Amino acid sequence: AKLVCYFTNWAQYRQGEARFLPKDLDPSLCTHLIYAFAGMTNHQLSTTEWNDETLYQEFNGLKKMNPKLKTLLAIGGWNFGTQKFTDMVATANNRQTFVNSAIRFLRKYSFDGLDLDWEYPGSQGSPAVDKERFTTLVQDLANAFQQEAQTSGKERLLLSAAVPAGQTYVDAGYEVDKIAQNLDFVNLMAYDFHGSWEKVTGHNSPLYKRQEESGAAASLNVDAAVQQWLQKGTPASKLILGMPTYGRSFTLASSSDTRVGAPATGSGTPGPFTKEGGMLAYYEVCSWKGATKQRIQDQKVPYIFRDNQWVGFDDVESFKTKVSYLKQKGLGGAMVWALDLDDFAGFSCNQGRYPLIQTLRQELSLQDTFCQGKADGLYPNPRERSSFYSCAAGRLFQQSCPTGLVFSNSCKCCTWNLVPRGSL
Repeated sequence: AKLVCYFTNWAQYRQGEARFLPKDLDPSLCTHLIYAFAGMTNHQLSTTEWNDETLYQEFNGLKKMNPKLKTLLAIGGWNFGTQKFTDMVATANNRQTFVNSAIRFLRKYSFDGLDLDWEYPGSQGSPAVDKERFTTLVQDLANAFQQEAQTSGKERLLLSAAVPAGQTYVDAGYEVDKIAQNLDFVNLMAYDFHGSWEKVTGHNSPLYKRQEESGAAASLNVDAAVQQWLQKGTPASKLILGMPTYGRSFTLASSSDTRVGAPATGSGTPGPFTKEGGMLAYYEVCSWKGATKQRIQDQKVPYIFRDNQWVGFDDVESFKTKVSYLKQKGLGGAMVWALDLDDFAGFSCNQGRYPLIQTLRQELSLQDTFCQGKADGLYPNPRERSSFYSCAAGRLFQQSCPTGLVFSNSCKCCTWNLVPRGSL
């Protein structure tokens, strides 16, 4: 299982106890750490913060304490917008300039791969052609990453992508089946489903639909987003379920109507640290005094309200529920946005350091010719213990075992690993 955690390079600017600094990084907490963000200049990869180069060394320096730990560098995000992606992907030459710069940059700074965070191909200013050109970008990077690994001798650079949960964005920019074959893993942004852009209270990251929802709204939830990415061609083993360590906040029309779906007049009051109306870090919500917390029964996530302020957020219970679901669906693990929004310093929630992300950590720990002319049956994955190959009429399929089970040829099944006999 993977635990993919995002680092943000502007969290160093928050005040007081919310300030996230190099010491706050825990190299043992996640399996993959991703640096948000890099930007782009003249179609080449570039820093976005005056001290990025210093931060890169601290960041990848984490691998000396944990050398299982892999690191990636993310490009794009909210602030980046789209136009630079659009200009880079348009011509095969511009794409080339980027891909080469990318490889140079990542080796130069000790990153193990690249995470694409374009928001989004085919949306906002991005033209319809950017959908297929994004496929081409992903292909090119996968190509050039593969050849660098032969030539250089070292391990191939990883390639991942952070992908939207909304069908409108997915349809407009993502050829799912294609890109999924090239991406090492797929970071599903299963949050921002509801927020203060809408006129009524809604949860940021609900697990299931509410009984009363219909139309498009019925798919604005984690389960529908997961099935969407599965049905459209993503292997479960590559689908990483994003979790948010922030909630989204509303100002209610009336303090007497606090239901999910209650009229809201706009964003909730900015948090003392994040200072962005409409959202709150977990550390800003977890210890609200004199508030009333409730759980949404159908959606398995909590909300909290106090006077005219209402916030939907994720807690320890909901992260556990989401990991159960995740494993029940055979997903490749969990992704989290973001490290600096969890109570990383244990100063607020009285739950220790990283209570949300630790919850994920704990709960996560509980060819094309090969199958011919084989008979129908199961075969092991020579490169992997918890995966296997099924042959069906000459055709190969790759499946994974349930979490905490291994493939044994003796039962042609996934089962328990062999038991020790009073060993060291």
